[PDB]
Amino acid sequence: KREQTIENLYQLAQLTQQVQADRIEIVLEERRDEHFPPMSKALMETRSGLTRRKLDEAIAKMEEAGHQFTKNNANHYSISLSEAHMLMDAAGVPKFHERKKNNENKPWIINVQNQKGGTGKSMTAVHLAACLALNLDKRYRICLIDLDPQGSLRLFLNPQLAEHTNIYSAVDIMLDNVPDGVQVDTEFLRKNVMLPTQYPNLKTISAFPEDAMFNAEAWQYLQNQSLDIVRLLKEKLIDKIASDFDIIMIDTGPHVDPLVWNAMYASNALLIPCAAKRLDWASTVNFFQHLPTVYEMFPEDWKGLEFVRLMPTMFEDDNKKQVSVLTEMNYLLGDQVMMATIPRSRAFETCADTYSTVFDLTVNDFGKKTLATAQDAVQKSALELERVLHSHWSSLNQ
Amino acid sequence: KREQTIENLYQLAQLTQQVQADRIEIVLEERRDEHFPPMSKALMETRSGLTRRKLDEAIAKMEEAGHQFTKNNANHYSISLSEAHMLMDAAGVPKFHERKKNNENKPWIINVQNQKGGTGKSMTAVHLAACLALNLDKRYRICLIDLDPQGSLRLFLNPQISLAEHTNIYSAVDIMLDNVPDGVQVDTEFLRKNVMLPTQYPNLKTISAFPEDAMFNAEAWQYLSQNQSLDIVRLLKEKLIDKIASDFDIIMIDTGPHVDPLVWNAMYASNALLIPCAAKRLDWASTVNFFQHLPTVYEMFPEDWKGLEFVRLMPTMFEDDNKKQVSVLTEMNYLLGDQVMMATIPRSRAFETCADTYSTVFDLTVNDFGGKKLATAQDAVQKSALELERVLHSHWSSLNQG
Ligand SMILES: Nc1ncnc2c1ncn2[C@@H]1O[C@H](COP(=O)(O)OP(=O)(O)O)[C@@H](O)[C@H]1O
Ligand SMILES: Nc1ncnc2c1ncn2[C@@H]1O[C@H](COP(=O)(O)OP(=O)(O)O)[C@@H](O)[C@H]1O
Ligand SMILES: [Mg+2]
Ligand SMILES: [Mg+2]
Repeated sequence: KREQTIENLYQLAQLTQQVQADRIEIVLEERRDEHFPPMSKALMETRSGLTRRKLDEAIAKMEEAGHQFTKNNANHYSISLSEAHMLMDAAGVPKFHERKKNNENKPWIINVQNQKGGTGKSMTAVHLAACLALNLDKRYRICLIDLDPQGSLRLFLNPQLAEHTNIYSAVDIMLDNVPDGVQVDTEFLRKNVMLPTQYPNLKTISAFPEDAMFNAEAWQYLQNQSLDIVRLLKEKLIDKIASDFDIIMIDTGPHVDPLVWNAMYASNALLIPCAAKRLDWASTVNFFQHLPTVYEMFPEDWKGLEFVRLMPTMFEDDNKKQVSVLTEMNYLLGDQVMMATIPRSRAFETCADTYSTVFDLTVNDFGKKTLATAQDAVQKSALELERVLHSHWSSLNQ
Repeated sequence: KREQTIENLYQLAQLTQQVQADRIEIVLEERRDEHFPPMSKALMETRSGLTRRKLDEAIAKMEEAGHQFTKNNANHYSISLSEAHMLMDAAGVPKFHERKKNNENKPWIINVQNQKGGTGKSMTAVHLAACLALNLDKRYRICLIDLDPQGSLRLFLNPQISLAEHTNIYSAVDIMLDNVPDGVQVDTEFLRKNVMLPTQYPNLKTISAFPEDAMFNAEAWQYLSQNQSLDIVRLLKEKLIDKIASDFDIIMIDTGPHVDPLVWNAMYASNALLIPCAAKRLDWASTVNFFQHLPTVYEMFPEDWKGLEFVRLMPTMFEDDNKKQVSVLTEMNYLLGDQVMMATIPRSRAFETCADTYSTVFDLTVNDFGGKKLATAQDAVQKSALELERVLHSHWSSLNQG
């Protein structure tokens, strides 16, 4: 009877093989067509350590080259992000990475990981990446790798004609899922992987559900006792891209797989976001218990993890239970927990509903101050993270 | 170098070993907080298949006894769910297993599975379970096993209704890994009192899931590497399903978006396969890749495996007026017809309200909006459930022998 069933499933596979997924078509149907909110002169001045005189001089220098800015009959300006990066390049700012002693720097590889789903992990990741990409004084080179096959990071930072076609994911690069005749060159990685977003300096390596096969073709393969699978992501992707980025951030998902193991091995920093709820905190501490027993099995040439941080998410701040849970986090493993939380606001629910960040939204989408406070909270969290990255940076170069 | 990091991690885990997870406290904080919407003679007839005369005679018999019914603002009676279950055995119609026409049935082990998340398989599972439980005439003994560590099937107003006098509450993964007190043995009574919990549907029991269960995969990752045995797929069927089949007509396993050794357990234990897939394009393509991968996995299973008996693709979130989605649905029906189910599930706002309120379309009323939309949604769910029931009654005697 087993024969009949296996025959029937093989028949289903043969009947349905004819349909394949066109990734370009999927990305095209998921086009952004929303136009990132343009910045006024003051918003430009706050996102970029620039005085009004320097900004006016930059506008003059760029206008002398023919480029025409967008202002209204009362000289209110609507500066796009591209114009904002050009104003920095046209202002003489050394643009962090091009200046001294930081010119020779080992890039940060941050792994956002937790065993519980429904804690703002995937959302904290995109918000952190965007908010760091909005520091126009430094203009960090940021890469966001969606390592969750069920991830939607390709929808929040939508990648981009029909002559730079066929986009491969991280897993695809791990399995050499490429034309048999192509090289693993960095220009290839720059061209049809690591696609640009509505932010000029922030690239995303998108994920697709078909990536899940990696685990299936590795769970059965684990009969071979390899325990070298963890080297795949770092040896096949990161080392080929680390020359181009200052910060790489990896969004994994709520599980423990060979893929999440790759994310752990390639990482040199670990970020653990967890909601201030009792169930989420208990699952996170079970994750804590589990983490070292697996990290030991990693090969000796690991030497990873410069620092580890717990990021409280969805903090209600009026709920006695949630504040008590946060105080427990602070008492048990303090200073390893972050001092900047991310609140529960209707703003982030709107973000999830519209597949965008609070920085892609406008004040007229719902709630006036309720968006300003959300953006300021995300900025405080990103600033604390930046302070931690700068503190532990020289220790990362060796 | 990394020695200091691993010592730091061990100190992180030691600093926090004190905080445990009280799975009784969290199910009590998740109490139902409301009752099932009572039925008013009409729903009773439609669900029970009873004539108005027989129903009235039975309720008048029950009223002359110590029991008294209850009406609403209008004198029409407003009977609850358990009151209707009592009406059933107090009307003459036996339970499904009580009917001597089939008393040695191998129960259905239906496995809902697809390596694409967000295609609405969990909602399909909970609604199928609730609707089949609402067949008051036959009163199937149904068990909904949440095998998704991130599953919330206990939440969907399927509350593990249990008085505060019950010691613990274990998941299916806990029973598989023998994660119970040391002295006790896993008998049908232990599973009955600590594993399968009441749901507010008298004929439906639920096995809960918790995020900690995720670590099962680790318990296999080192098993599969240092040992090429593949005997972990037997854990679900042998440690739980076999010791539990004596109490259920139907068992539905909700799995999760992955293909894992836990999903392997769900596949090995199943005798029926449901593949819900949304009418979206990339959903259909990922389900097709899943199809391509499936037989190469099932072929690795041990030689003691009595097949699958049937497979059904369940379209979900169908938008009815979307040209791309209707094209995809017609492609699904054309390529593997007779194996794709006819009744689909719309993209109704009623299911959005369900996901917002953690309920089923049979639990909430018209006031939660709409109105006609909920009626059409629950009618569609009932139609799909009747189709699956007709399929089950067909292929049943095929596996009653094996
Ligand atoms: N800061 C926040 N405030 C309010 N709601 C949030 C916040 N972050 C996340 N959410 C909600 O919780 C859900 C968690 O999303 P996600 O981060 O993808 O979870 P996970 O990372 O566990 O998959 C989202 O759908 C969103 O609606
Ligand atoms: N018919 C429907 N109409 C509207 N929304 C739906 C419908 N069916 C499912 N959904 C939405 O899709 C989501 C699917 O959730 P879930 O079933 O847990 O994912 P998975 O299918 O991966 O298990 C739900 O949150 C629900 O809000
Ligand atoms: Mg996520
Ligand atoms: Mg699910």
